Amino acid sequence: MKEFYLTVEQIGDSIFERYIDSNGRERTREVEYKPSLFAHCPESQATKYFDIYGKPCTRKLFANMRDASQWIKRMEDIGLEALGMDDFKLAYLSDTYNYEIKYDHTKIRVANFDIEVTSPDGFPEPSQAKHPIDAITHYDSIDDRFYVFDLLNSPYGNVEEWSIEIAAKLQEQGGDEVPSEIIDKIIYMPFDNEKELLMEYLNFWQQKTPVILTGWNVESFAIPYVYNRIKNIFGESTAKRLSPHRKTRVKVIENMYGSREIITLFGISVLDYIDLYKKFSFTNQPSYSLDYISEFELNVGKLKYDGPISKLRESNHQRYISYNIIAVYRVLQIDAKRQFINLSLDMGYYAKIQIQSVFSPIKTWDAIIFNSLKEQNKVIPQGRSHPVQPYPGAFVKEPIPNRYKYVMSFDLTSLYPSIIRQVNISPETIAGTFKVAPLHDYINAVAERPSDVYSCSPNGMMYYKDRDGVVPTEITKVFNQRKEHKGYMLAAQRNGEIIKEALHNPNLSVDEPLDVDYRFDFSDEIKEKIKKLSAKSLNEMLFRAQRTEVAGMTAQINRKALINGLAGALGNVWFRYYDLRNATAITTFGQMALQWIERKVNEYLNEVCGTEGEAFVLYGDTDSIYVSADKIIDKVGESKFRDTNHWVDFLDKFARERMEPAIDRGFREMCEYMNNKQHLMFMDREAIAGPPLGSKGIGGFWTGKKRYALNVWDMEGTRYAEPKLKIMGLETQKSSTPKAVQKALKECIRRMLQEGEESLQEYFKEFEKEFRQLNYISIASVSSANNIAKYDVGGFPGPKCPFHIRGILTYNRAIKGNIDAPQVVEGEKVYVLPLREGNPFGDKCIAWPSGTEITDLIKDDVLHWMDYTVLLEKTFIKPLEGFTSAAKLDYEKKASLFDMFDF
DNA sequence: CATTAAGCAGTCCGCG
DNA sequence: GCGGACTGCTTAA
Ligand SMILES: Nc1ccn([C@H]2C[C@H](O)[C@@H](COP(=O)(O)OP(=O)(O)OP(=O)(O)O)O2)c(=O)n1
Ligand SMILES: [Ca+2]
Ligand SMILES: [Ca+2]
Ligand SMILES: [Ca+2]
Ligand SMILES: [Ca+2]
Ligand SMILES: [Ca+2]
Repeated sequence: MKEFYLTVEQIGDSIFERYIDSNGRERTREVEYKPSLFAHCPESQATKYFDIYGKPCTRKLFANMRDASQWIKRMEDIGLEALGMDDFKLAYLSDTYNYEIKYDHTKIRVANFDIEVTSPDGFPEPSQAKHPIDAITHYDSIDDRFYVFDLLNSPYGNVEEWSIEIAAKLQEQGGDEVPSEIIDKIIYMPFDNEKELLMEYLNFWQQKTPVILTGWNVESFAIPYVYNRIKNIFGESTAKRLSPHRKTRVKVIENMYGSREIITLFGISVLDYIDLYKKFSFTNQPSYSLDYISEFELNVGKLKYDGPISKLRESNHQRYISYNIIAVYRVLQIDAKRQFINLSLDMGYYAKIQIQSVFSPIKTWDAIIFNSLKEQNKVIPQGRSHPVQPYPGAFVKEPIPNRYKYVMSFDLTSLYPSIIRQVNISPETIAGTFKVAPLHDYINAVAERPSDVYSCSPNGMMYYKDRDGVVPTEITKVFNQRKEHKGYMLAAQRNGEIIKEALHNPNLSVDEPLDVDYRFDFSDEIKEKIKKLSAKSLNEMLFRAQRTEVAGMTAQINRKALINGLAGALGNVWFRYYDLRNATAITTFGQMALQWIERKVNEYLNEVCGTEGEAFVLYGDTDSIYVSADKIIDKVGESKFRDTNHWVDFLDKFARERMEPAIDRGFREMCEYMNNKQHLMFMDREAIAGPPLGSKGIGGFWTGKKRYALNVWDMEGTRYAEPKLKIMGLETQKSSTPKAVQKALKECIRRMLQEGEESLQEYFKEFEKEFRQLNYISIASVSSANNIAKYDVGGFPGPKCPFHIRGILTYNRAIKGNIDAPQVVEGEKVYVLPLREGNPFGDKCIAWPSGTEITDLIKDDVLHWMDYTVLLEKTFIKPLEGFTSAAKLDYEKKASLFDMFDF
């Protein structure tokens, strides 16, 4: 097999590398790496090295990495560019692995762990580590085993061994319900004292040294706690045994009333699953507790126990250990679904970076571009300092706030990367400039053609047409990868709807799920067999189709985020290829493209409808347009349609056969206008929206920019079994909105769009009447808690104190002196409730850590003093008023002359 | 070591 | 009692 790296570090003049050899064995080596950098030389000097602009360079080979670094400083002082890769471990990886890395994940040790620490005096701070570590569960991906380290004797209580037999039993029979499929994979190790537990854990660690280290909050809790605890008991150099190279770096962050730290373990790549989830999931959650995320991702119930966590070990050690084990398994279950570790490995090896560098689009692209240029013997430019400077982005049309009955949307494929490729935007492809006209002159095709020689953007930039740029070249590679996975995702999505259709008439038989590949559209023969399957088989097939869709989503959406990241990186001062000429060449082209095609679509539809001057395009944002299809439906006549699916089919055909070719013609003309390298402005129909035929539903509405709702029947070629609400920007979509309120507002919208005014009024009336019965957490608002200290004046609110921050200070005063009440952590999220006048908290609101029950001592008073009237008005009534006024609809029946009668 | 556009909630201030 | 300027937060893209 081909060799591949596991980890790489620079430590002084040494590169320390862990890797897999040609026999598939894990190895380590220390290399006194000899780096090269480059300097511009005169043309007369023959050389094989040229910078990206074609200027000759001389190679400077250094005896060590420090010498190379000192030379960079001298060059800076002289005032001359020092070219080449200055991150030497990236150069080392590039020299060592001068081919496309093919990696085998089964050879990569992936460790998932978590620890328990009993603390009778508040949160056990990792930097102090003053309490015993009383449980560790460490899953090893190579052994496929959960290694469980259990402390039986502690200053906080002596306990009996954990029972695997009780652990497996149902909770309803007094067991812990540890999942049956991991029971045989548990290796249990009790210890009489913490010192022997910790010594054994370190010996184990040496035997099974993580390459990838993950888990839930391991970077901020588990790692620094273990490191500091071991340091306190055995000394710092024993703690350094957690690094395979015995080197660590301690990072102390001052928070005025916090003071915590992160430990860098050299030779390990830490991928905290919380950070992976936040980067790759495209969610914004009201809480990041493992309970909440597991419930969201897996539909599993909360891990229930009686009393505080500080008393759980002494009162129920059995459950304490089982829950430590289950918590580790839950992360593995989330990853089996989301596949973020897989993604990280794919991206890291593709770029040739430390795996943890996948968090950084700048580092990722720097490496990709460096490796690409190095293949051609090209030399990369020195990174330079740049002042931060705002620049313009995308265009968003102001919509007329209204109901919109029939809507079809159209969207440009991968817009910014497509613009890069179409125009040929790269640092080395710049050909010059032209004199700009106002943007509207390009939009309306009245401005002089910029160039008949070069490829242009309406920002004034010209690019060569006849040569390749490294940015377009490398962005295309990832774009093509992305395209493949999105195809798999959409096929799985379509396959899912086929299964949902068939679940309407399940067969009464004993059968099995069909062994199929969900990444490809089912054949007719498969569809025939599906229509004869049982409900059991269908529901299992749907699970597999959806899991396939999620895997496709992870792979495609994050490759999209990477390539969009490159367009954005051009606008970040720390990017080696930072250049606002290129960053704005993209955004300005985008603005032109959207507004050009708005004009073209309006022109085309007036033409085919036999009219003039009517506005068909009602809205657009960045790369999408929304077309009112009312006149298209009316031109045929609504009574001609047999059912909803009939008009949906009609509009689908209209978009594909008539509109899309006109859109294509429009964009090909624009490409010619700008004299672009290649036409890549591909705008396809996205959504088809409207009310069910014969209903009083309004179909859709806009309240303003980035705020709308649509009743969608078909999305990007997926014909839904049941209509799906597409809601953007409205409170239903916001993590700050109370859970039960999101639910109620969504039903209000559903009724508006699908059923009409009277249906809405009936729901509103019910919700208002039952509002006070909802669980307090379900009706609490949520906010992030930043700069708490700034507004903290002796426990009371300082000037301009935000509402949520005021709530936190109220809470802090209420829990003062109580050592067991959970503290609000700076930067994390809080539930927020308004409080009625005269409450014993002495302020208008309270806030507490999100994803938790408010502490028992103050919970009673919160429930008693909650201001339901304020809560309903602020979170529910006021947003609903926005929706209904825009839609020209009432959520409550207006008084009228008819009120004089007895109906 | 490291993208912009834009809506809504809330504070402060003005307001015979 | 509301608007206008301004901060904070959180979306859409
Ligand atoms: N983080 C982001 C998100 C978006 N955009 C810009 C670039 C995108 O090309 C454009 C439109 O984003 P979309 O969500 O419409 O997705 P794309 O057009 O990129 O991809 P596709 O439509 O193929 O999914 O907005 C950006 O610069 N940075
Ligand atoms: Ca725990
Ligand atoms: Ca599309
Ligand atoms: Ca798009
Ligand atoms: Ca059937
Ligand atoms: Ca879009």
